[PDB]
Amino acid sequence: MSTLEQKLTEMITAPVEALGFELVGIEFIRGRTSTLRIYIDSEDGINVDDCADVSHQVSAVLDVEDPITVAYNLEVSSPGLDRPLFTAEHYARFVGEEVTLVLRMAVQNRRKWQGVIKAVDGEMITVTVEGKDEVFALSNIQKANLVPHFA
Amino acid sequence: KIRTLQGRVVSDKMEKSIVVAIERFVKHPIYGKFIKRTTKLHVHDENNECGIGDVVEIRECRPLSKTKSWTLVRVVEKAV
Amino acid sequence: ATVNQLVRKPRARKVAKSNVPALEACPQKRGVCTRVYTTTPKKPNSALRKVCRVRLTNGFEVTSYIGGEGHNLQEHSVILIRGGRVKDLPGVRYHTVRGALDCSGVKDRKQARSKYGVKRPKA
Amino acid sequence: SMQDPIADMLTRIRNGQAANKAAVTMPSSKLKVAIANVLKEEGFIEDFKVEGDTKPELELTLKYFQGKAVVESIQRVSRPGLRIYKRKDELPKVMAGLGIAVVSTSKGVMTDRAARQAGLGGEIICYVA
RNA sequence: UAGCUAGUAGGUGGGGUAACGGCUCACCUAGGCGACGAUCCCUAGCUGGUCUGAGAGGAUGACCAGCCACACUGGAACUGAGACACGGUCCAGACUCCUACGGGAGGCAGCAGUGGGGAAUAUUGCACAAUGGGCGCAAGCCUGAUGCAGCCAUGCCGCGUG
RNA sequence: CCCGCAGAAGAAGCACCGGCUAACUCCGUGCCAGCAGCCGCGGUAAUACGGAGGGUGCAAGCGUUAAUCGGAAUUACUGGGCGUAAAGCGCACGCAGGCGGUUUGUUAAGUCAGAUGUGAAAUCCCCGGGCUCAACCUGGGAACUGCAUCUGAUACUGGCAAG
RNA sequence: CGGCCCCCUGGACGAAGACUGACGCUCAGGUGCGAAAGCGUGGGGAGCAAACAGGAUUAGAUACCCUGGUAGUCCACGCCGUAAACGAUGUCGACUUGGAGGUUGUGCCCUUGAGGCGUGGCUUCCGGAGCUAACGCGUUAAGUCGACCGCCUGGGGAGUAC
RNA sequence: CUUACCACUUUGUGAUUCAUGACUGGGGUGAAGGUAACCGUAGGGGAACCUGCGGUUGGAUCACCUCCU
Ligand SMILES: [Mg+2]
Ligand SMILES: [Mg+2]
Ligand SMILES: [Mg+2]
Ligand SMILES: [Mg+2]
Ligand SMILES: [Mg+2]
Ligand SMILES: [Mg+2]
Ligand SMILES: [Mg+2]
Ligand SMILES: [Mg+2]
Ligand SMILES: [Mg+2]
Ligand SMILES: [Mg+2]
Ligand SMILES: [Mg+2]
Ligand SMILES: [Mg+2]
Ligand SMILES: [Mg+2]
Ligand SMILES: [Mg+2]
Ligand SMILES: [Mg+2]
Ligand SMILES: [Mg+2]
Ligand SMILES: [Mg+2]
Ligand SMILES: [Mg+2]
Ligand SMILES: [Mg+2]
Ligand SMILES: [Mg+2]
Ligand SMILES: [Mg+2]
Ligand SMILES: [Mg+2]
Ligand SMILES: [Mg+2]
Ligand SMILES: [Mg+2]
Ligand SMILES: [Mg+2]
Ligand SMILES: [Mg+2]
Ligand SMILES: [Mg+2]
Ligand SMILES: [Mg+2]
Ligand SMILES: [Mg+2]
Repeated sequence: MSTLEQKLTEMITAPVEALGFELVGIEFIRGRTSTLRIYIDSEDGINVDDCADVSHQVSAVLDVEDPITVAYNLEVSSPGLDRPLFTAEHYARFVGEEVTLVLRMAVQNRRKWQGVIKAVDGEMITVTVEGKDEVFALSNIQKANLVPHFA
Repeated sequence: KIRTLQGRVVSDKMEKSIVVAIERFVKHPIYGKFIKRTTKLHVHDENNECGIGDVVEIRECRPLSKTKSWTLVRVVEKAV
Repeated sequence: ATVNQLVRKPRARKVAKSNVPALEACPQKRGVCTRVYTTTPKKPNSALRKVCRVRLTNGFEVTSYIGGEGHNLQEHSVILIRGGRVKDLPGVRYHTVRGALDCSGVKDRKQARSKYGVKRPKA
Repeated sequence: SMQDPIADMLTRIRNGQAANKAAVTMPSSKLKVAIANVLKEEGFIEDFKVEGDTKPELELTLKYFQGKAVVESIQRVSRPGLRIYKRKDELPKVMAGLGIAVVSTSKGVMTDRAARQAGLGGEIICYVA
């Protein structure tokens, strides 16, 4: 369940857009060394020094509004070559790039496929796997990461 | 006078041949316990004369089979 | 115990693996950074552990600690890591070399200049 | 079962003079008397003797100086488990030569100092300081 | 990784080789080999040595010297004293190359050097004066062996910066 | 290689200074950060972070990383353990194996002694020689602990024989 | 291993000889035994009792308690082969201060009961030297030695995966 | 010209593997109360915990503010 993730996103939205930076990548996982990862999509360049200014800003706001069942283990993070994209704005910008998508209720021939984006819809994405463009409903997809071509 | 070596016969089943296990007792490289080391030497025995388990003297010659390069000079004991 | 046992089975020399596998005995191994990120220490302390995610030339993808400050690195930067590890942060067994060709050397350093490539000040 | 007389001869001395006994007895044999005499013939024991007919008994007299045992450490080196032989040049030393080592050279059992003079190698029986 | 093996263990006869010999054939026998680790898979050129260590050891095989194996990949012999031959031959293959498109040519793990790989490693030098090697009566010719130089704080040793 | 010339004239740096470990103060600093091989360091005073002075160490180098051995007796042959710290099989029998009372004789395998052969050169080591010294090169030796063979020796081990 | 009795039989100990003549010790592999629970088949069936059944008692009865109660517990014959199967101490031998006991022998001698002397085996407890990190062990050693086997190598991961 | 040999090849037929990769065994996982500890096993079952049998004693928890010879 969202652990007030939208509320946390609202809490951390004000600092990320405060120093002007751009928010993607909300994630948290409790457990041993429970940790959350916050991504700043800096067009200029995600230097850890630029991240440092955002990180002090987000920790200072976070301590007064400490998250429920979330420890203070934030990872102010550059969205790497394999950044994970969840919104349709991404795939929109990520026009013709491949992505690997896994979904919650796994079934025979589920949409666990990796392929290039050809079209973008608010609740659906078209992505070329199986050698054909196919419909993907991000409604059941809880994890999906943009892939660079590699060896 | 001549290089010669004595061994007990493991087997004589081979036609005109014998299998001889010769024992050599050695200081051991790391520790120093003298352990017996045996070689399954193939030996040319004429006459198919010897018997399994006998003790016998042997001398080397020009190779004679794929595996036999030795022939027997004489037998020491008998009547095993 | 008894030598008779040792001759049956000698003292196996206790094997010992290296603590820096992604190096493969090369004293330095370049790689391209993939995503940089700072992480927060637990409640009692506030700090920015600066570490980055790097795929090695040989496909060994690992993270490398970013020492110093003023580094202008970000994704696709092509840096050079070396041996050594930090006790406080687990999972980091490698540190980059400050003053690498991609790395911009830490500015305003007047001491320990060999550990950052900070050249002798023109003076 | 018992698999070494000499070891049992030695410890009987060790544990013997440990209990500060006067003289310890054990079944005799050539090697033993051969061994045993070398001690006295070196001054390690007072004296020894063989008693009984058709029965082997060795009774050797220990010695104490200033209320202290004259021998203090005695170690059988060549064992029935692992045998030990040393060439003449390589005959060991006990406490930098203060101690004596019993070596069974081919000509006769004797002290390693005599064996070096005789230029002969032998099985190292045991040590004694 | 516990069984392994039928030319397999041995014998006769023939052939075969410079020579011994299942080297190979014909037959004969049914053996031989393995817990003293066969077999199998995986790793690896070996040694003098080098490094470390008080020693025993441990690690190592860069340079120099000895031996081995390899020469695009696979296969084959020919010639010759010696080759199944790095700058020899043939076949197959890949690749590169030339073409008149019909076919052809090619083999830097010689010396330099390029590309690439990589944390990273040099000159497309001089000379055959010396030692060597080839051929030759010799003269002499040839020699990226070798002698030298160039490059590099890579190392050791020495010296200065009063 | 020598001779001449001019003139201090053309030629010092890296690391470290809490402990381990030689070498300390001052301001910064505010858990910001940094520092880190570890233990640990840091707030209103921080000899452990930054800077300055001062000092230590080396030195045309000094450091860091890799890497091997050492330290590590931490695979303990030399040279460890196994009542409770890791470690005696649930117990027994028993083949192979390992080991074996006591006396004499024989044997000579073990073993020891000697000898001969071999153990390439270099390398190592000794004693030298040569480069102005040194590295380096070089003479001689030692050494190469091994192997094989012949002669031996017989206490012990083994074998054989009898007890 | 626990009523009594019978039948079958293994092992220990002592006394006193006689007898063979080192025929020994250990044991990888190897066989065998092996608490309880469980399994197979057939039993059997009092008591007891997992589970289960009911009664009692809070978000919820659940657990806690009753009252039941099946399997099981027993037998037969198979199978399993593990237990803090522990003395947390492998087996065999020899040696080394004492005191207290129990227990089973047996010699001697008092008048024998008794009692006095002995001399064995097993066993319990203190404690000397010793050893041990300490606790402790200490002639039944965890002491001084021997022979052989098993076994350990930071914790977790894990006696798990394959 | 043909025979034997045999490289490459091809066909199937397998194994051994090496990866890629869809899929699944599992270390971590986001109150009424009755309390010696344990071991082997069985059952309850989310599992744990408790219970059944038999065995063992190993029959208590906890701990943070400086010196030169
Ligand atoms: Mg900051
Ligand atoms: Mg023939
Ligand atoms: Mg080589
Ligand atoms: Mg080389
Ligand atoms: Mg020819
Ligand atoms: Mg040629
Ligand atoms: Mg060429
Ligand atoms: Mg070249
Ligand atoms: Mg490159
Ligand atoms: Mg030419
Ligand atoms: Mg130089
Ligand atoms: Mg520093
Ligand atoms: Mg060691
Ligand atoms: Mg230990
Ligand atoms: Mg315990
Ligand atoms: Mg334990
Ligand atoms: Mg046996
Ligand atoms: Mg024997
Ligand atoms: Mg004997
Ligand atoms: Mg030499
Ligand atoms: Mg020399
Ligand atoms: Mg000189
Ligand atoms: Mg004898
Ligand atoms: Mg039962
Ligand atoms: Mg309950
Ligand atoms: Mg039943
Ligand atoms: Mg067990
Ligand atoms: Mg004991
Ligand atoms: Mg019990």
